[PDB]
Amino acid sequence: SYTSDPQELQHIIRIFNTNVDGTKRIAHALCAITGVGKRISNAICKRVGVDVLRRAGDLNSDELEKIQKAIADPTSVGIPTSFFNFKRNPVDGNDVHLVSTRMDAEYRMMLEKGKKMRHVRLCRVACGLKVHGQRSKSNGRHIRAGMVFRR
Amino acid sequence: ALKAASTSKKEKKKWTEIKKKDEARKVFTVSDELLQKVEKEVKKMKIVTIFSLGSKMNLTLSVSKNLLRHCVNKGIISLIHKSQQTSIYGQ
Amino acid sequence: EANLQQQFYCKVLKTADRAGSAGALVLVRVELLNNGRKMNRLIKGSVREGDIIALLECEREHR
Amino acid sequence: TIKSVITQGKRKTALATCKCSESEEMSILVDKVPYKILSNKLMLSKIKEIICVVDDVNLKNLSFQITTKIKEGVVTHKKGNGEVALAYAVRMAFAKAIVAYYGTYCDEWKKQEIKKVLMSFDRYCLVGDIRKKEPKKFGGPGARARYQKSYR
Amino acid sequence: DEIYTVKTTDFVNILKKSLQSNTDITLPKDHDILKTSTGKENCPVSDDWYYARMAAILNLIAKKGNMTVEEACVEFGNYKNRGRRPSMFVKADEMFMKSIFENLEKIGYLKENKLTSNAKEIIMDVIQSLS
Amino acid sequence: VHIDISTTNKSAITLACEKFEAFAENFIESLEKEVLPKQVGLVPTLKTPCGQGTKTWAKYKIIVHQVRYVITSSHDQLEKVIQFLKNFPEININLG
Amino acid sequence: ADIKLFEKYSYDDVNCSDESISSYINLSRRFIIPHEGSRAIIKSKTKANLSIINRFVNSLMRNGRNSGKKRLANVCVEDAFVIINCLTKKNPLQVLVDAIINAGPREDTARVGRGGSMKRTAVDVSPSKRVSLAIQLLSNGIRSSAFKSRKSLAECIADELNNAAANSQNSYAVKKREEIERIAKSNR
RNA sequence: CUUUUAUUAAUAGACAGACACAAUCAGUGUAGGAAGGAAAGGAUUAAAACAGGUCCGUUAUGCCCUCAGACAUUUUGGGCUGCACGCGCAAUACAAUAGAUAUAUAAUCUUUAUGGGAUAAUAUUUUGUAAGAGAUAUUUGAACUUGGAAUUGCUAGUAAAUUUUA
Ligand SMILES: [Mg+2]
Ligand SMILES: [Mg+2]
Ligand SMILES: [Mg+2]
Ligand SMILES: [Mg+2]
Ligand SMILES: [Mg+2]
Repeated sequence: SYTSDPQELQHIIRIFNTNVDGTKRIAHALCAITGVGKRISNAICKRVGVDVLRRAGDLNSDELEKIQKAIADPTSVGIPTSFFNFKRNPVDGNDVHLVSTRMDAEYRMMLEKGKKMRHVRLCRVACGLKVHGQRSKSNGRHIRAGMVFRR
Repeated sequence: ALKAASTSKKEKKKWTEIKKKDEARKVFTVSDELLQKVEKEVKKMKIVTIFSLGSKMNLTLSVSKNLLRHCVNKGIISLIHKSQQTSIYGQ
Repeated sequence: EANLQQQFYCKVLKTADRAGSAGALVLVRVELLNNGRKMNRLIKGSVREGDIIALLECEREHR
Repeated sequence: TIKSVITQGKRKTALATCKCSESEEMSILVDKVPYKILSNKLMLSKIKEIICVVDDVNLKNLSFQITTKIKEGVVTHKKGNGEVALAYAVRMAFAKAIVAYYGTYCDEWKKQEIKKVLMSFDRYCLVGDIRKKEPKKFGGPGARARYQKSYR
Repeated sequence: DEIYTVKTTDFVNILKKSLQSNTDITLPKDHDILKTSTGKENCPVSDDWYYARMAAILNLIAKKGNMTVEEACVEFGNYKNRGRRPSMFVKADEMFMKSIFENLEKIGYLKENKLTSNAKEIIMDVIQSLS
Repeated sequence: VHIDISTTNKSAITLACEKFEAFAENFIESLEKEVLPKQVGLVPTLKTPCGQGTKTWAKYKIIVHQVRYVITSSHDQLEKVIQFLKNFPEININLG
Repeated sequence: ADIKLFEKYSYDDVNCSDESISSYINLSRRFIIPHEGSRAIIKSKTKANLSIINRFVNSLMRNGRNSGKKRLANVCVEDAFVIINCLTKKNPLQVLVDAIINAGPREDTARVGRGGSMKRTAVDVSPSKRVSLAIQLLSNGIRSSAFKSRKSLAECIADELNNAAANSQNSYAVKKREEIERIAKSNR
């Protein structure tokens, strides 16, 4: 009879140990996870072939397994390498995109090696000074200027 | 010795009430009974728009667009005015 | 439509002078269209000669 | 011969140059576009004003072709730049060619007849305007706007 | 030059289907997921834009004398925000219109700077198709 | 033979005209008169040699008048007039 | 063939029921799209010859982020009047003139004095001041009811003019006129 | 001196001219006109005063101080920009009168934090003897839901908003 709207949905989904949830589109609901932004969320779903205008509550579990492999292995599905965060990274040398649990663990590990080398651009990031060419006369008084994450 | 006025930086802080409590959710899915109740009521109603039916049947406006589009695919009501701002469904 | 019965109809004659806290009110001479009379009263807005002013109470006076 | 008059009407920076010519069908062309399919409806509505105040019987069999222009000095990559200003220019110049044709190759007693109607409708349909942008003076950002001062 | 006699949105809506069905054009490798220029924010919402833009560019060369590659980028520019400071004007991407300019010379609708007679009898069907 | 007049004041370019128009047009050959619109230089400058008082600006200017003749003639018919009609303050660069 | 409102309504068949207000109530200027281009009508001491529809859209482009837009005003007034026409089966211009009359305040007070001893006096209102005060009231309740709500600008215009003309007291400008007519009465 | 109407492009055109409002000098209203009341906007600019600013613009200058690793001049690095904190002038914002996309009303989406862009990482790259300097791809995404006492500017194409050369 009527098929432009699904019969029933779901609310909360568990993917990569974050609670992506809601009656949102697959482009907007996948923007909850860090490491995945609004450009790359639309870029991955066109390769898997699932339509963007589909609410994530109604979805088949076989479609979920392609999603788990694509974000984990982004060079297999056919993404060009320009979308990655670590393009030619110093620790390895090959292109890889970061997902939350390895993402934070790689970032703080980069911060520790600058403490032993006393890299003056790097150690100001830890206490919270502005590393770029800003003038600190009459701006940013009570605030801190390190690396910032939500929650 | 005319006037001596001093102010503090403690006065410039704002006072606000904490938060307003959250509201219950609207429905986002179509039921079989929701299919029937929209078609009988729209045939009575003369000028129909998007906000009007969601304010009745508690529906979000994203699912109410297709309910108006499905009704005009039948010969019940017709879109009588359209601009970039607002479309008007009438008879 | 019930707000229309309260009006009384009256015609201004001429302007006398301006008087107010900052000179925003004017004094006028006005006669009633129902019966022959002569009233003096202050009005807020700017008027010219020959206007017809709507008023609620017709019995109050100035000075 | 083919009788033709050409009249100009202009605004702040806009220019309009119509041309009347005699054809059996009543037609109005704005950049070789029929006027009934114009997108800028304000430009369409002002021509729709003059088509109704004088009768279409009097404007029976004439052709008008209209070119537009904007003077140099400024360059604008934005859309919606010269919408209103060109519409008042073509409203002015088109009304000029109507009384122009009735004065040269038609009876003169009919010329002042429709002239009185539009002049009672609007005196400024046939004459240009004076108002422009006032130049900026130093010490402020605008013409009359002065910079905000503070003493404490 | 009777393209003025019809609208612009209806001339594109019919001609873009046959521009798909010709199947004589090459396309860039990732034209599905990219921005049209650096001034734009996101990728276009339409599933097809490489054909509809080719219908749009055929309006301009028909109404005008000659259309180069640099004149195409200026008509499709954008006004993007650079931050707290006010906006600035950018132009379109020169690489995407290059393949668009190459495909129509690979087909034969246009030559060196003008149009061919072959594309002219295609458009003359279209104007009488709408009316 | 494009020949031009470039001056600094209006009064000098006027008296050179009716002397040249009678001598060149009425006697030998035809010509064309052509006057160009003026070109203005603008140097907005601040007045005081300090930054103390109320800041005022001044605009200086310099104007150039241009009148050009376009003549096609025989060889010595124009060149006799250069030696004859040389006026005192004005420049007249002649391009044969 | 005569000039119509939007080629759908007519400048005729409307009439002002109030006698005092009818002089500055203008109907002579006819516009398919309400737009003005005369220097002579603008630069004038008198405000009698001004179109009411021209005065109504000028109360739309109000805030500083929204100033300078007449195209966005002309669209939302068109989608407004079509809903008023079908719902009421009236001329939509007829409910307009009943909206100005009912929401127009009748008399107001004046405060002369200072301090805890302040004299209050009740005076009357000129018809030129009654019109200008009435238009400013109506646009305010529109901008309040449509600021942070899913009602479009076209929707909130329609039920505002229908409730104010019908004296149904659930509108905005009728409630604000209720207290100011009460204040001038008790101060007398 | 600039803008506006006309036409031989350097010349006309406006005078409160006309009528009315009881005198002279005026002021206001209607009519004809491109322009009606200093046509609109600028520039020039009395006597006289200030212990106002300027010896860090001057091969303008009096007195004083300094005399060859000079209180001269040249070369290489570092500064004028630093960070607990008070103040003035400004640019984006707190969103459906909106955002993305586009054929710019083809069509579609977001129906409340997809508004907002600070801070920061990786990678390509421009100028320069020399980058914590400008530009590009992807990610991270703060405060902020209209602001206490108080106070600045503005009467017509003015305020306000969006663009544009040197
Ligand atoms: Mg001193
Ligand atoms: Mg030394
Ligand atoms: Mg020295
Ligand atoms: Mg600025
Ligand atoms: Mg955004």
